[PDB]
Amino acid sequence: MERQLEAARYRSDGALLLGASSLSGRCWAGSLWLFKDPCAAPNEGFCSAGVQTEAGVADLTWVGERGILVASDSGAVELWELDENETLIVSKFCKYEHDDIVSTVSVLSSGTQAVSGSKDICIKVWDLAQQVVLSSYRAHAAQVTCVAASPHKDSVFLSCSEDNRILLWDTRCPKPASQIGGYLPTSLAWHPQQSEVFVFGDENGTVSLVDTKSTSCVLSSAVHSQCVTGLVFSPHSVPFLASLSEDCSLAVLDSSLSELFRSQAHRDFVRDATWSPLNHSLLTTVGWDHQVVHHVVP
Amino acid sequence: RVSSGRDLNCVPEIADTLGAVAKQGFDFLCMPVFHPRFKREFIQEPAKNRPGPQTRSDLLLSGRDWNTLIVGKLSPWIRPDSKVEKIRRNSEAAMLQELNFGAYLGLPAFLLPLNQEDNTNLARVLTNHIHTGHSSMFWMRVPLVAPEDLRDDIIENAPTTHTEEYSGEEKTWMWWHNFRTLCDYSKRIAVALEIGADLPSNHVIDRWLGEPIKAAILPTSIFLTNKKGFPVLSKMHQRLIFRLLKLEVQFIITGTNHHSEKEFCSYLQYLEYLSQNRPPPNAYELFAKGYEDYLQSPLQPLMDNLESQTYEVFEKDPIKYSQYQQAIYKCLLDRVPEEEKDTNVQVLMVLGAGRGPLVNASLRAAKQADRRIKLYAVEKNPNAVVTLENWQFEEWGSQVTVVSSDMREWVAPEKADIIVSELLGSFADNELSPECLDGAQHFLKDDGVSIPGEYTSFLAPISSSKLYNEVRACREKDRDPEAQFEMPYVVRLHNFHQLSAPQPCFTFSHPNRDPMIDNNRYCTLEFPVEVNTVLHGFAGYFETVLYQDITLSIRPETHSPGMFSWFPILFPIKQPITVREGQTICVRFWRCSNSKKVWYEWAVTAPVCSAIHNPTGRSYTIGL
Amino acid sequence: RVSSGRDLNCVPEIADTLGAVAKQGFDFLCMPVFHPRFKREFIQEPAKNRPGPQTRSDLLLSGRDWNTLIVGKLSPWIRPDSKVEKIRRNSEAAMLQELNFGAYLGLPAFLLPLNQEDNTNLARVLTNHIHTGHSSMFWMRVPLVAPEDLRDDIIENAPTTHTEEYSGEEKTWMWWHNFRTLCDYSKRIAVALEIGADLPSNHVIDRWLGEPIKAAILPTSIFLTNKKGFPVLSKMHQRLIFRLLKLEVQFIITGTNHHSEKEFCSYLQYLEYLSQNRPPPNAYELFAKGYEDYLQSPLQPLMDNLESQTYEVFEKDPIKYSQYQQAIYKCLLDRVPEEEKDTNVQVLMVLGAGRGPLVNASLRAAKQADRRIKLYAVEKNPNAVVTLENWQFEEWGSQVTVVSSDMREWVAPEKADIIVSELLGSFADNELSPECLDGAQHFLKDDGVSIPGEYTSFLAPISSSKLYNEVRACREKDRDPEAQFEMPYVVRLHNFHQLSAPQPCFTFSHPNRDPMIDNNRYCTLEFPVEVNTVLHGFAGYFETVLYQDITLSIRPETHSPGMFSWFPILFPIKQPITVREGQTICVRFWRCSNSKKVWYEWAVTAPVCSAIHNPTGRSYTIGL
Amino acid sequence: RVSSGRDLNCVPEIADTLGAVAKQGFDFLCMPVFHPRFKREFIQEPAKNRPGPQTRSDLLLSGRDWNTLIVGKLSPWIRPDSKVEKIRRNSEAAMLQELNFGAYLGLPAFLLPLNQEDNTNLARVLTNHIHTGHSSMFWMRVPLVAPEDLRDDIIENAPTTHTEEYSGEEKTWMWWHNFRTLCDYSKRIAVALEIGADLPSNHVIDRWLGEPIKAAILPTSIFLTNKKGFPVLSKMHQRLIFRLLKLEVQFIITGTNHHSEKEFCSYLQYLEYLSQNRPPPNAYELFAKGYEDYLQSPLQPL
Ligand SMILES: CC(=O)N1CC(Nc2cc(C(=O)NC[C@@H](O)[C@@H]3Cc4ccc(OCc5ocnc5C)cc4CN3)nc(N3CCC(C)CC3)n2)C1
Ligand SMILES: CC(=O)N1CC(Nc2cc(C(=O)NC[C@@H](O)[C@@H]3Cc4ccc(OCc5ocnc5C)cc4CN3)nc(N3CCC(C)CC3)n2)C1
Ligand SMILES: CSC[C@H]1O[C@@H](n2cnc3c(N)ncnc32)[C@H](O)[C@@H]1O
Ligand SMILES: CSC[C@H]1O[C@@H](n2cnc3c(N)ncnc32)[C@H](O)[C@@H]1O
Repeated sequence: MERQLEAARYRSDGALLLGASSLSGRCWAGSLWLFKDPCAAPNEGFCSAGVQTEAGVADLTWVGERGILVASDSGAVELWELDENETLIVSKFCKYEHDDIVSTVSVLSSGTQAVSGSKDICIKVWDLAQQVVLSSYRAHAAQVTCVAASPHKDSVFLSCSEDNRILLWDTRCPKPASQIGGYLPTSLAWHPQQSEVFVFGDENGTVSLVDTKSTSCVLSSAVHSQCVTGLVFSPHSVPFLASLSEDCSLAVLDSSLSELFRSQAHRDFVRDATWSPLNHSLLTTVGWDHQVVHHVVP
Repeated sequence: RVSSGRDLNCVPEIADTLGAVAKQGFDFLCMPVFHPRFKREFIQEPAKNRPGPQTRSDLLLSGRDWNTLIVGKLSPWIRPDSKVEKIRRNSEAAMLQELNFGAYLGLPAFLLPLNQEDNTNLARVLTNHIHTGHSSMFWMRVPLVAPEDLRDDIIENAPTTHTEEYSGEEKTWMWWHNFRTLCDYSKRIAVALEIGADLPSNHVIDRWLGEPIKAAILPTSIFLTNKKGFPVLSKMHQRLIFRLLKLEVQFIITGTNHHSEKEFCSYLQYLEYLSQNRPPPNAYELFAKGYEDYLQSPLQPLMDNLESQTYEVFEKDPIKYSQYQQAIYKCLLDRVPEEEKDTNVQVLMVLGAGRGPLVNASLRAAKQADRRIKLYAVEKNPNAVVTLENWQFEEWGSQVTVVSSDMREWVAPEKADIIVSELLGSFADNELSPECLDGAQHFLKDDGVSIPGEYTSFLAPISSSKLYNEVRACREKDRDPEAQFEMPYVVRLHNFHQLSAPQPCFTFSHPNRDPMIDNNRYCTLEFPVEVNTVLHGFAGYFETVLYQDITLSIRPETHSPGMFSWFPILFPIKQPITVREGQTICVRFWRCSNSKKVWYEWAVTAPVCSAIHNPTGRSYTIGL
Repeated sequence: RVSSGRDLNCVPEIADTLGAVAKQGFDFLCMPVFHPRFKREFIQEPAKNRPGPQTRSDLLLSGRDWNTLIVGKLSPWIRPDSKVEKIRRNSEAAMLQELNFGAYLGLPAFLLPLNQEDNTNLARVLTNHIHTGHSSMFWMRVPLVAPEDLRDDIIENAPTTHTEEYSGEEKTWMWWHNFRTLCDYSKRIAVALEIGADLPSNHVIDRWLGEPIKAAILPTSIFLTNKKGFPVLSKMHQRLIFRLLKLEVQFIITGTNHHSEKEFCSYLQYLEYLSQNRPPPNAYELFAKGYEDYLQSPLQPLMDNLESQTYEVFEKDPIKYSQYQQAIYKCLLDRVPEEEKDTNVQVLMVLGAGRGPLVNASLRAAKQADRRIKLYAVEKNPNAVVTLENWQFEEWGSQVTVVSSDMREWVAPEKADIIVSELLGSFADNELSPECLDGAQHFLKDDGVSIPGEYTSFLAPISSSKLYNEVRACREKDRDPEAQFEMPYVVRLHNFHQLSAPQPCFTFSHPNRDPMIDNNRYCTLEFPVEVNTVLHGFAGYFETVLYQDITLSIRPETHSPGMFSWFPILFPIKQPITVREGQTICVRFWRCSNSKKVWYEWAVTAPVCSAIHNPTGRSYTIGL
Repeated sequence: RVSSGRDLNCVPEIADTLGAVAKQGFDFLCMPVFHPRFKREFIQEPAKNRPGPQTRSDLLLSGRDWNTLIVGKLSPWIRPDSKVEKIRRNSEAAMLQELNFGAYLGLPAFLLPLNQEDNTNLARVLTNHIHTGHSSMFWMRVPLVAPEDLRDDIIENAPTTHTEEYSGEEKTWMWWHNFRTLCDYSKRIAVALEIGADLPSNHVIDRWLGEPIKAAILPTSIFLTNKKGFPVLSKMHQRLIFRLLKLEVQFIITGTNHHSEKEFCSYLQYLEYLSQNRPPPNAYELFAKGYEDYLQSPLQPL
């Protein structure tokens, strides 16, 4: 267990996933963790499963219930599975196909496929069962910041880059990428209820709401005093938007971009956020201060 | 042969990693000194008070290793020219931090990228660091082709262009040019040129001629696979590698292994392979291997005496004296009918005999010609005269008459049929061959031959930011701060770009029958340039007619094979001059004199004016 | 070990001869370049038209050999300061001739004698040659004892004196001094000191301390014979040889073989023999073997950050930290009664912790003392802080609190029982230990200890024409032409002569209870000199009390054995100052400051005045 | 107020002439130091051995006068950039000669024309003279409008252009610019700007802002006649004069008297007239009269 908590993702049953990295000190590496008790986190010896990774974790995601997909510093995308009655965590594959750090991954609607984004400026589409890359896309002109899968479609996703582009993808077109109109975009979240709707956060700490058809910014709000790291919608049918930042704060937002809650609890960068399936008003942040924090949301 | 390095952006443990790459066969490693993803805060609480340590310890490697093996890399999140003030300020502090840590560790080089046009604030920070505290080097990572111009054409509403922009395709050179200009041409700032899968037009590549390329970066992705399964390169990529092997750059391998069945030494093996497969070096090559771009100030042969070892070196030019032998041989046959073989002894005079190579060549000539000759060996350097007289008594006998004299002063007993001289510099007349032979021609028979018979100097505009910077570094105490730019240097031009074909500048012929002899000259030249470039000076070459069709040349087009006795000359200019494709460079050249000294002045008049260089020979003259 | 050479004045054939001496075991040969007896005429006919050759040919040896093996020698008949105008004029031309031939051959050194007081016109010729055309060296042959003063007392009407003249016995030094002064202290002019059978008074020998002795000449005649039959030297001659072996001079053997039953390698064997028989080098020796008389400009530790490898070097001083360990150990016992062993945890603060040697020494102290301590490690160099925190987390634990701060700024949580620092330079206060600890003492308990407790700087006048000349060579563009003389250098003083016993200059003690603290200082010192000499500057040393009787010193008299962490400092003066035996040197020293910087000024007032050096810190300050 | 000078190219006797112009009211005189038509030969016999004297004697004026009153003028036949090598070489020697004579006399300024684009070899000679031996000044005579661009449109098979070239209309500035660049921005080289009857576009005039204009040359021809019969200038010419009076240039009058019923002081009177008629100086003006373009390094008040 290292200090820089990168990721936090509940699954159906309510077990909490943790990715982490050592971003300083002798060894620069990382670790995956399962916490059947959310409140035992981040305590190592009070966990259900845990594993050591050669290199640090930039991103991860659930692959259903047992699979864990990892964006590594190594430039590898890795799939680990829960085994031994979810006590072991075991590499299934480790594929060095990116030529630089893998910044982002995202699972597609089906869950047999995923898309990665890297500092090597490329975006790649994976078949998880085959363990082979299907497509390689040098669409951007700078580091790929974020890739976000369409909720209900396995040919569609968003990406954003330091080239200041936001690309709506659709792998059915021969030119699969479509640019859609600002400070550099840092974060992406599809709307869960309404496809054709998504939000993006910039480096200037502004959150924006966009309609794909329109390609016109519906609404903007200066929510953070620094870069927006992550955006997460709540499980509710009418969902909340959780917003992360390097200002070390969490905000929660309504359908209008106005503020409802705000947390200063983290003393370092806020890295990930994940709503409890079992309680739709519990919210769990992680940060580089090594806190796991459980928020109660009006 | 090939000094090479591994670029990584993920190092779990330095020692494990460094061993691995040492094992693989690399000479050094490029790596981050702070974790690439470990963004730090300098202004804003609470994040700024993040407990240390902020990175790894210096104790993890020997000083020896830090100094020789580890090239640092700026963290990719550091953006000094960000449009966001916050980020700009933060990145400033971060850059200084990472740079100072590099300096603390004593790293021999450190990498910073040029990823966009505007790197102004980045330069300002670097410049300040340069002027604070070494001989550490900065490698600016520059793409041969900007990422935006090599993206896949897969944005349906943003197609990649399909019209050529000549200058547009050269934008990354401009990124570098502006940067190094902002930084005042620091010699601590060089290029790490990054090579992609698709190469641009040759003009875009030739744009980097004369630039300080210390490294070439090769992604794994750009390697084709052969039938065996090994990694290789296209023939076009190979051409570039061979060009880069002349510049003896360090090759850097970046990216993961895509040939996973093969090893990572297989990539490096391909380079090693090409390196011996380099086409064998010619005869002039293997000479000046260590003199490449080395600047030497030409010294007066008339005012100073040459040292023993200097003569020793130049005596051993096979071609020069072969050609001299032949010219004398042919001249003898033209002068003495076979019937007069024994009746007619030709009077030869070697004017500037040194340690006697032309004397010997004159003997070897007459033996082969089956004709009879009487030699004088006239030499002003009395030190060399000692060599001649030990030669003369020991070997030559009274056939040779060593005269210890200036040829302009000497009163000859009899006139010469043939005067033979070796007074030409790299720019022909620069050692004042005209003035010497002029003062000597009175003792040539009214129908006599001078060998050589004629010489012509040639000029060509060049671009070399490297040579420009070397000249600039030649400032000295107790003289004009810009004197170094108003004098010519002898130099094996190497890292440079010739911008137009050489053209004749000044010509002399001997004997010179003119009643009113004048060795002064003024010459306007017009050089059509078909590239975008930066003018930094003029290369000088020469050709000479020894006799009839026996010639010597260092003009590259007609260069005498093997002949090493003359390197080119370089005439710099104070301020570099931008030249756009299409424009003509117009240069002016004077040969000037008074009774005591001779000198060149020069000026560019198009496409802009320079100052007249070396006015009144203030920075530079040649003593009569 | 012993680089040596054979002096000959008769060489029938160079190659035969050079082999013989190579065979014999010599590294090089001193010989004439023209025949010693071959007097030449330059003005007067008919003798001036003497047919050449005037000497041997350069072709008789490889350039390699000329450059490395052959030391030239002026022909003995050449007398530039002859009272006869004719001879004067002729010798002028002859000297130039022989010198230029030496240069032509590329000889690494050339010998000229000083045989009399007046060598003015000789110097003028040499000087002109120096300023015409290299890094060739001139060895002035100077007798330790003039021939006139070692002749046999066998002229019955001209007895040799038997009263001592102190200065008279030093006349040959004056010959050299005048000569090198006339020649403007050219670095191309050195001494070949010639040694005779009877040695003069030690004062006469010590007169040559600090002078550029490149060679020592040993006649065969001065060698006693032992019982075996081998050649040896008196014990007094041996003392001199050992002195000369410190200066790593080249020994030159001259004269014929008087031990004819023995070989000529037998002489050279005696030297080789003495050379290993040299008394073993002490602990401070074997350190600064390669730093001898090497000048380093001291750099601000407060304004700049030390590099990793610099700390690495100085951490490994065995004595410094032993002494620091002991001082802390003893202080603990004095502070914590045995009964209070576990009740009392002492608060220690390392102020300027670097990579933590005093931290560790503090731990090793408390372990041995069987007492309990809480450590802070305060370090302003953030690069080093990275080392501390990797240490702290990995090993030390929360017992240590790494503070990344200036000690003058830091706000401490609690006060310290003991502050421990390592801020002393070669002249104690030169790195501004006073100012730092002053700004830090507010967080010392009202009864706390500072380690060190006190330091004192020491000065001593020195003579070294060598070091004087090295400083002089430190002129730089774009600053005062004499700035190099108005700043102190760190240097392992080696070839020099201390003219009087060191004396205390400035003293500081910590804590400093004074309500009105002032770190400025003014100090007049009076140095009784009992030799004739030439003053060129002042050596600086220091001593410090760490605690009670635990001390460190670099003062030569009381130097801490083995300790290499500080070399001496040197304060030069613009113009050398003659001092006669008996006279007192009076020097003035200021420590000056404003809010931004600290500096020294200095002046000599007796026996003559210098300028005040470094006024307003114009040439040199230390940044606060 | 107005420091002014008479330009002549015919001086039968220096003293007669110099009195006349002193009488007329001029402060100084621009004149040849060798006879304008007296072409000399330096290489070719027999003409090179032409018995001296080669010109007038220095004894004809006091040192005082030479130093203060007499501006020299290069002889018009001297062409250092001639396409003919012979003429080039000869003119080189002639230019050096005339320049050195100017220096010998101690003249405070000397005039050389810029009549074409290429003055490279001319500059080289001047530069060499500058770096040989003073605080003497060189006034480069430059037309505001090149002669070729103000000729009468009376060549039927060579019409004068009637399309504007923006940069083309500024070619004389380029003549000057190249020249002074070649000469390394010597502070001894300034402009004598020559003004014609028809003025160019304001851009062409503003092109000379910031340039070292020491003199402005006014031909008599450019003066309109008023009803009285006096000489005057168009309002546009006046605007320029007022601009030039800020730069405190010396005005030079050249050409014969076309207002023969009026005197030659009548021209100079018009200038004197305009000079007081200059619009009164504002409040900030009359401050920094003597501080104009004076450089002061700012010093720390703290
Ligand atoms: C062996 C080899 O392959 N290479 C490649 C390098 N070629 C060159 C070329 C030039 C250069 O361009 N120099 C100007 C040129 O004008 C030169 C002058 C000259 C002088 C003396 C002479 O002596 C001839 C003779 O010997 C005995 N007697 C008589 C009469 C010949 C030359 C030739 N031209 N300089 C050098 N330098 C400087 C000089 C160092 C000794 C060697 C390095 N290297 C050496
Ligand atoms: C190994 C050996 O036997 N020898 C004989 C030579 N002794 C010396 C002496 C001096 C000299 O007098 N320097 C001034 C003096 O004030 C010096 C400064 C200082 C700085 C840093 C420090 O770090 C201590 C620490 O390390 C880790 N943490 C903490 C706090 C110690 C010293 C000691 N004093 N310079 C040198 N130079 C310059 C520096 C080059 C690296 C080595 C060569 N060599 C080397
Ligand atoms: C080998 S390069 C030219 C040689 O000619 C000699 N030399 C050059 N100029 C003269 C001269 N004017 N008279 C005689 N020898 C000359 C030089 O000393 C040198 O040995
Ligand atoms: C080892 S030499 C002195 C050490 O003390 C540190 N140091 C010097 N002055 C100060 C200061 N004022 N505050 C803190 N550390 C200091 C230096 O960075 C160095 O590591």
